[PDB]
Amino acid sequence: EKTAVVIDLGEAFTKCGFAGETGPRCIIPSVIKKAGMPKPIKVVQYNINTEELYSYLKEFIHILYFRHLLVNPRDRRVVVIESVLCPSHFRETLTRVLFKYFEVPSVLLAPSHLMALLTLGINSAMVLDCGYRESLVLPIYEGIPVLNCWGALPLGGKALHKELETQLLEQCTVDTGQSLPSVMGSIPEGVLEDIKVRTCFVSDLTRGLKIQAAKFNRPSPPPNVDYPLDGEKILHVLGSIRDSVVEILFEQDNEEKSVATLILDSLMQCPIDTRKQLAENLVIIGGTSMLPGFLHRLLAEIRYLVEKPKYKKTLGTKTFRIHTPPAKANCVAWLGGAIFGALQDILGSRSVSKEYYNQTGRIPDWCSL
Amino acid sequence: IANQPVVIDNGSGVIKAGFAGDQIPKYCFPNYVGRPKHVRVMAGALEGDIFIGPKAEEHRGLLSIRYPMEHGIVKDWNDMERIWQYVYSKDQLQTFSEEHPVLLTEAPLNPRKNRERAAEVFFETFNVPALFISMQAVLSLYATGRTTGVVLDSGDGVTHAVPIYEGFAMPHSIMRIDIAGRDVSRFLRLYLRKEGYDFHSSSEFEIVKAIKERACYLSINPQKDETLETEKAQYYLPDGSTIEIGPSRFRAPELLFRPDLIGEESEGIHEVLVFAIQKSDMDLRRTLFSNIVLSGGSTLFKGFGDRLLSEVKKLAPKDVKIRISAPQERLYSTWIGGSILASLDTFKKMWVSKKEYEEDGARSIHRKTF
Amino acid sequence: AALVVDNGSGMCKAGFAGDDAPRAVFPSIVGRPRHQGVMVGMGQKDSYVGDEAQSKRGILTLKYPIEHGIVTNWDDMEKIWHHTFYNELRVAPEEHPVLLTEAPLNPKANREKMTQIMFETFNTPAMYVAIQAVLSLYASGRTTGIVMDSGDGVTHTVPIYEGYALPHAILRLDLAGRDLTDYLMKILTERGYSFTTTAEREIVRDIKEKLCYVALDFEQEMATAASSSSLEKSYELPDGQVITIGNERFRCPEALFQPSFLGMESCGIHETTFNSIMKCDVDIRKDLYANTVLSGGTTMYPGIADRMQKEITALAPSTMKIKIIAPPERKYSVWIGGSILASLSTFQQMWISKQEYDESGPSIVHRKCF
Ligand SMILES: Nc1ncnc2c1ncn2[C@@H]1O[C@H](COP(=O)(O)OP(=O)(O)OP(=O)(O)O)[C@@H](O)[C@H]1O
Ligand SMILES: Nc1ncnc2c1ncn2[C@@H]1O[C@H](COP(=O)(O)OP(=O)(O)O)[C@@H](O)[C@H]1O
Ligand SMILES: Nc1ncnc2c1ncn2[C@@H]1O[C@H](COP(=O)(O)OP(=O)(O)O)[C@@H](O)[C@H]1O
Repeated sequence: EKTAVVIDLGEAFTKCGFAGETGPRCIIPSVIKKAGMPKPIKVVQYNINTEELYSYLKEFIHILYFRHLLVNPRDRRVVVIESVLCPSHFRETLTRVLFKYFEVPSVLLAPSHLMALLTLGINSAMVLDCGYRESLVLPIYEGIPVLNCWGALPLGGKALHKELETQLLEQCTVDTGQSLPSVMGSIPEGVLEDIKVRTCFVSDLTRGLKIQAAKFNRPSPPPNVDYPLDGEKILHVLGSIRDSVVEILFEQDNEEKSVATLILDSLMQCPIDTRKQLAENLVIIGGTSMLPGFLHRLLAEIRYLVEKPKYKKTLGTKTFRIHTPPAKANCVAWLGGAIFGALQDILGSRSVSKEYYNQTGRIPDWCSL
Repeated sequence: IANQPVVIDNGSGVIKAGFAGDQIPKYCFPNYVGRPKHVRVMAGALEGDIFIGPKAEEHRGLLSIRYPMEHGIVKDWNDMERIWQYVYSKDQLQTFSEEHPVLLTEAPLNPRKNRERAAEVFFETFNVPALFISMQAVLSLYATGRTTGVVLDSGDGVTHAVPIYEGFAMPHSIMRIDIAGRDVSRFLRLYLRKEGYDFHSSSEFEIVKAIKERACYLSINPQKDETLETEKAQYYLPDGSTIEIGPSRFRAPELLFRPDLIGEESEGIHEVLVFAIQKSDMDLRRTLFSNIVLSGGSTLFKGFGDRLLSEVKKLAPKDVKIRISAPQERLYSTWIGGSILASLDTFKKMWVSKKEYEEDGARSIHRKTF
Repeated sequence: AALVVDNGSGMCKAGFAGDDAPRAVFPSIVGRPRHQGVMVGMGQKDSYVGDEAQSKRGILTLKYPIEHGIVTNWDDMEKIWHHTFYNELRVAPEEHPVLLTEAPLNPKANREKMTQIMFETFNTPAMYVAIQAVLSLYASGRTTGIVMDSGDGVTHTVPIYEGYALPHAILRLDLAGRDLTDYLMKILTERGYSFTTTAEREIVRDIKEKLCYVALDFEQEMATAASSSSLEKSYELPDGQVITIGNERFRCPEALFQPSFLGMESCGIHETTFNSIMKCDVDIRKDLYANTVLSGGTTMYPGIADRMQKEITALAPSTMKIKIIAPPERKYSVWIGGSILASLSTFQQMWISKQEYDESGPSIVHRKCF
């Protein structure tokens, strides 16, 4: 029996592979390959031209197949993993590509949070997706997502890159061969990603409080290492910015809207029965979730906001506990879609057939008719 | 002591005020408290951290807005004290709180704690000599000048039908759903994320409210607008950009008629009016269907009356005359009728003096107004 | 080898004949989930019935199929019967005769469609429909007395003297447990705890089943509850939230004795029993005042026999021996009586065979019901 190609997009890195395969075969970024392109334009973009996205998706999915899948898009099923709240135009463009240029047997625009829940095997939890563009919370109860309870914040990987760019541009101590600030008006994203993973890290809760005291009248941890850069443009990172980058990620700014506060907000809109079961089942997926100390500071921030006199009288004493998925947090949703794609029993009837799309054109989405 | 009575028409979205006899409330503004995003450490920015109305609308991208009233229930009493004080301040009335009579409005079935705390404020902080916490449906009947009628108001947080037949309010025929304008804006933002644009702030949410108030039509058949392609009427953002809204402008007001599509359990506006009439007596339904009084700001959608006529024709029995009376002053019918009621001479027995409130307290309020 | 199924408007007490306690005890509820465009995956059912819907109650919408003893949805009731037979008792209904319990003064369509379903859908060989009060009298070990049954959707009184019924002195009142649940829900909303959706109705009825008792002197108890506060007890929701209820405890079952709180314009249960006694013959009223039997789940309130005895004592003459019989097993009196009846040596001629339904049809139930 045929397999199922599980395609997962993303603004930063796309994930793809086969069905049943533990872990995807390749994780290629959302960049392109074209002549005369000094900076490869991302494939996953919104509020832009229609035909341009059609061509971008054609070439990207084409090179994705022919470079990391080694199979013709006609012999096996395709389960396109897309997170919920994705723009309808983007989904329609994906459907047009997969049914007008590749002609796959059946696509399946399955949600991300639901399959992330499928990885653990349990049927109900609270899923915090720390994606690239925005953060996303979607409570799932008995396999059904509580869609009216949602939460988004532009504090994903993009906000971390914006923070690192501005802050490193300020204390730009690029040695000669001593300061040399603003040598270049803008720095790329690859060096910024390397600074995030290899040098930046998540602080502690007490350390975060010390940073809060350091905001206005001291940064207690000072470790730093001079990050190199090609062309002998060696810069020097600071021992406090490696803390401040995560501090803006866990900042509130008198609006009570942090990454950890979003889970409590969605828990507040959830019904009374679902409360303790979502507290007893917490799942943290996403790419930003792979930072050292992120889960510890995250859980500490949750429990620190529990006794807050604004959310305590409705939540109170709860048993918060984070699950450990059998895959990496950056690629959990793909493994859920892989286990779902490896289920050839009802997927032939659950997914959208090719014949129905060619003779109908209507795409199923949570909208009337 | 006696002066001109003030009708402080509260509400979940637009707190309205003005003296009695006035046919237009000269001091209306959205009900919220403005505080800047970054916590102030010094001056040189939005000073005082307290913006309401015009000074609140002075800046949008530099404020964190906190609503004080949600679903007709006051969550932050301090914020409501500051908004009431803003009404008595140098920019809204420039009068004295301990001199003028004050009328007050409240949605039905509200908790007693709200009324008790509200009278504690209006009898301890602002020692008003006359306080009468009236309702929000009876006032619309006074504004329209009609005896019978089914008041279907729709503010920002509460939509409730109270069928009053010739001055007799039937309490067991009251249907009350906690869905209105604020939730319409929330699910409108949810649909806007499907369109492509995103909003993540309270002031940004008020920008979404402006998007809602400009273009949101209710077709009789939303599937017809779904099959066809809308022309995507643009909207010039207050920031300076433009947004092609699309189908979300009509998919969002479907909430008030089909809340089961999103995932919330309620009956809808059409079923609120229908079940409110069905809970009444058998001899009054024929007259209550022909006497429907609209109110509130959420009843200001293009094609609202037509779709409501179609849905009531679906639920009500055949050959029954229906008259959905839609006045022009729906956004101020509660305040206008409150002014008419407060201007009456029999209205003197309705309020409670300061000494009278000090006699018993909570029980004095609940006994004299009910 | 007979099956005794007690289908009320709330629980569905089912089990085998001859047994003391029934096997199946579950809330007769069906529920469809929140139909959204999103999917679920890895399987789930289409409509949860019984404890399935009771545990997964956080997202599904509770829809009772029986309203005031009237089966309002035959497909949902058919789902509950299929769940009962093939899942709670784990035995097909073709190998056994069944015994159903309907309320008195029940519209004939229910009594006939019930038989049509039990024969055409399940292919049962014999089915009998008995009045719940008669079975309560069987389980009470008496052949003389009046049964004041009170379910969640119906409440009736049936006087039976020396095994003979009085079909004209049978009263019926729709003021039962579900109306009490709605009243408690409204007053809990009045104290500041909004229990809006149907999923919250199970929590408010749990509050009713745990902390609600019948006050002896309602005015004295209400005055002391407004005076003191020791009567105010606490309770925990499924969440970590904790509430406190002061009046609600004793003011919740007060509607049973005072229907004016719900606008029913009727008589309380005590005077309903009194009128049901007065409609009998003057020579057999002593036995009815002595053998007054309470049954059903709505009579499980702590301290209710004292209220019934005091009210009837005030109504009945001074030379009468007012005696209230309230067994601790009155929550299953209908089922126990069904067990006794089904296991009798005489009842075999009282069935309705399959060929009898094949010949006559649905009209044989009225000539064979009672
Ligand atoms: N301890 C209790 N105190 C007060 N009310 C209770 C208690 N236990 C159960 N109830 C109420 O009694 C009702 C139970 O209904 P019941 O057991 O009478 O079944 P039913 O479906 O009404 O059928 P039937 O009337 O034939 O038994 C429920 O509405 C419940 O709220
Ligand atoms: N090994 C890693 N350690 C820490 N952060 C990582 C790691 N790998 C990726 N990331 C972060 O994850 C983000 C990618 O998230 P992604 O899954 O692409 O979001 P989306 O849900 O939009 O696809 C990047 O911005 C990067 O900063
Ligand atoms: N023209 C309009 N179009 C769409 N929505 C409106 C319009 N006018 C008002 N609204 C909505 O109705 C609300 C105002 O209703 P109102 O009766 O003033 O509420 P309240 O009684 O709580 O003050 C606003 O919050 C707004 O969301």
